[PDB]
Amino acid sequence: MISGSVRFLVNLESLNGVESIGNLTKHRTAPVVLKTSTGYLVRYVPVISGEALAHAYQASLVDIAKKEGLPVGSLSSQYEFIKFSTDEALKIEGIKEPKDYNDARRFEVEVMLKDVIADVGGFMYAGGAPVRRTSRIKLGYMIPALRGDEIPAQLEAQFHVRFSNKPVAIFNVEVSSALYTFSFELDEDLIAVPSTFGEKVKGEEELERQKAKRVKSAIKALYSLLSGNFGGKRSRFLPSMKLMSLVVTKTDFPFMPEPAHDDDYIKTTIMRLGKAKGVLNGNLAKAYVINNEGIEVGEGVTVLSTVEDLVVKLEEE
Amino acid sequence: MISGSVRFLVNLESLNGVESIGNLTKHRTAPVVLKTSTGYLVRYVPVISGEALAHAYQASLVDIAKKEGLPVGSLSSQYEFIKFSTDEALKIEGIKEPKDYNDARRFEVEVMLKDVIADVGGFMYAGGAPVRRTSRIKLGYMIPALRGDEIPAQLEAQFHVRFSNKPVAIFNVEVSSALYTFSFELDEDLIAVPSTFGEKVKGEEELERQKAKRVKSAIKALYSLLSGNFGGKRSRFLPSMKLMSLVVTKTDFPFMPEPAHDDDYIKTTIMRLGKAKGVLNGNLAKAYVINNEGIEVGEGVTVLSTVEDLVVKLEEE
Amino acid sequence: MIYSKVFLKLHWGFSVVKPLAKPGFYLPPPTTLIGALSYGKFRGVDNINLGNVYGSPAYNFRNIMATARLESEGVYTEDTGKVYIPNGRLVVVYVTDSISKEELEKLCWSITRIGCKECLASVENVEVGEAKKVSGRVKTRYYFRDTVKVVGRKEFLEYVTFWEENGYIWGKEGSPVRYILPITTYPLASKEVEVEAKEAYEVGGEYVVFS
DNA sequence: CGGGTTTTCCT
Repeated sequence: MISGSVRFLVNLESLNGVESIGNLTKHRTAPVVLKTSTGYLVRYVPVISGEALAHAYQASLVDIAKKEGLPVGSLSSQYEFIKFSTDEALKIEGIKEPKDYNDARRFEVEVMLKDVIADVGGFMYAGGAPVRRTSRIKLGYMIPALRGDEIPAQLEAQFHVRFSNKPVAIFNVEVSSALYTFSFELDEDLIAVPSTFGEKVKGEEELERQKAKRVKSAIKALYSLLSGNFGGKRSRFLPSMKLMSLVVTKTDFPFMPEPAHDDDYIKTTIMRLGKAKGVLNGNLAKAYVINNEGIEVGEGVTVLSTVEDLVVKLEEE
Repeated sequence: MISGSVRFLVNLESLNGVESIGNLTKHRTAPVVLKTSTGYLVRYVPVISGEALAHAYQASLVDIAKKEGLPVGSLSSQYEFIKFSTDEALKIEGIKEPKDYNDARRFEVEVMLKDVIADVGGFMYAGGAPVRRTSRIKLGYMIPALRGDEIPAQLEAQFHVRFSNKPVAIFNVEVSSALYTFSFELDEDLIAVPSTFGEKVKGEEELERQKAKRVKSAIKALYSLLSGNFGGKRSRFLPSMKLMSLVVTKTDFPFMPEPAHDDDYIKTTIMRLGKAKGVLNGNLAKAYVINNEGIEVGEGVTVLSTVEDLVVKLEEE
Repeated sequence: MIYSKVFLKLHWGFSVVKPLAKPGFYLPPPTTLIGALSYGKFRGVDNINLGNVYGSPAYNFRNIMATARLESEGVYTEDTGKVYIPNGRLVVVYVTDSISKEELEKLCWSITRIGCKECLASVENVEVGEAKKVSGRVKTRYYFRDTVKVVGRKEFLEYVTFWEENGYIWGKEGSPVRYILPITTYPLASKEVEVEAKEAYEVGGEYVVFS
């Protein structure tokens, strides 16, 4: 598997809006409790949801996949990720619905072969015989680091006007600037593998042949997220991102690193990686770290400089 | 694509304004999160919005399009970019509203053959069958460089009077001086290309004929932004501008150069460009640099002298 | 009867929506904890033939006792109910006898999320041991069933409705069981409550009450 | 050593 914790710095930003009130567009915020000597304070802090990141990742994967000739669904060629959910979706693509429970695996293989996104992204089909497939990529909310006794995040309202020669023209937009952190998980070992018990159905050999290419494409799609091509309102409110700290761990067993909420979260995850490998009888365990804010690292870790090096090293192994 | 990062130095400036209090006219300000040796801090700093830059760019595009014989819409001929949002604009221009979803492509092509501004800068129509077209040029707020521990910017208020022979006449104006930075993105591979999915509609042949001229005009329109013809209050508060550093990159794949916040942001973006071309299986990657402050550049980079040479080189390729 | 303790560090919080407007729960139900435990062995499969119907790859761990409690402060917010408690700590206690200590420890080191995909949760430390059964008056922090009597002052008690393992099969609703939570509604925290009970396992001083 | 800024406007 691949696990990662990443720390970002963003300025003059509005990527995730919410329900509009009057003539105002509001940012997405969540409540947090901060501890003080006097007591506790409740503060509202901007956040970015976990769905925009998934949409950006899926779009990048579609763009990369169509270049290498891998199959892509008809409705997913257009950036409309409904997937093969209801009968109307199946009608356009041209797949017969599953007959019964015993035939579910065949339907899963057919869907998996007719669309890469339905494989990596996962799908759910509602009906008499539902079929399930959990996503291979796990992403969490982007929340600024609650480090120390101060929250480094702000949120202001800006006033904008449209000019006209015959007045008879005003709107407001919320802008922010925070220090974001998020973590993610990916399991390249389960790519191109069906997820239902039964007997092998004709057509799995094509999946075995396409496994390597699908894994390579899925790994390549992480470059977009780690480079900052997510969110909205980029036409006039293009943000200004920057990378500060990054820890990525590759293993052969379940594991995740510490959240990037403390100033020292690499030493802890290295020690816990050592202990987990010791206890779970693992064989492979590698850690790559990119450091730009000068925090303590530890020993026994390869130090990179950019994200392209990280992607190359991830693909090689 | 064409992606750029630009650094400007402005003195005694008042280009973007906000609501007024009493006899005082205020300058737009925003909060920024900055990293110092003692941690992370929040500051309030003057900024210039991105919609002013978009307005300047679109006005220059209107001028060039009228000069070169390309069609320009009736309302947009006067510098009023309501585009085709409301029904009154449609009635003035003389275009029938779409009937159903299948008619959306017809409406988009019809609007797109009358105004180059709607084609390049996108538009939106809300109704029974909404139609969207994302802008093909992307801008952001103009922020001063967040380098070191001290922000190089200052803001103050100034006193002014109006003379009269019969007293019965005093106002204040905020004026700023700073080192601004901003970045931009322009994808010319989608100009003069319909975006709504559907069938072929008569009139696309004319778009194919005019594509080359539209791309040429869109590239030419960047001279205004790269020169400094933007902002208001230029009749009595004409600013003193001077370019310091510029990096422009031409690629065949998505890419974003580093923000112009650190003194070393030209070497880093060139190294990243090389590695990204290596990893994403690209086929074209060129970089152009304008340097006037004697900072590190690198090796094997085309070095220009002015902005006109850059515009000519962009046009020729 | 063996027991194990696990300490989890949460990333942003957890979210489980009530069955049947989408309000959420305050603390994860035992079904979620049992599923998180079972993830360590059944990773990669989403449908197993139970014998009559495909219901879940978790209908086999249904006889493992589990409880959990908070150790920090958080807020419940509807904006799809969520419980924000970033960088918090969750302490989970597993009591069972089906498998030996080695298997339970191996499965305990293999927990990745609680609830939905976004609710990732790291693991910091585990403990394994043998528990003892008592029936005297004890003080506890973990939530228990409705039928358990109470001796102290009713000031920090809330009522919730959970489901049995019968709900593990799709197209079927689990039985409703009442539960009592010793939690302060705003801000979220945990408080100690004294109970008499009949069965309570000592897992290191923090007695766990089951009936 | 005496002397230490006077008005008329403040959107």
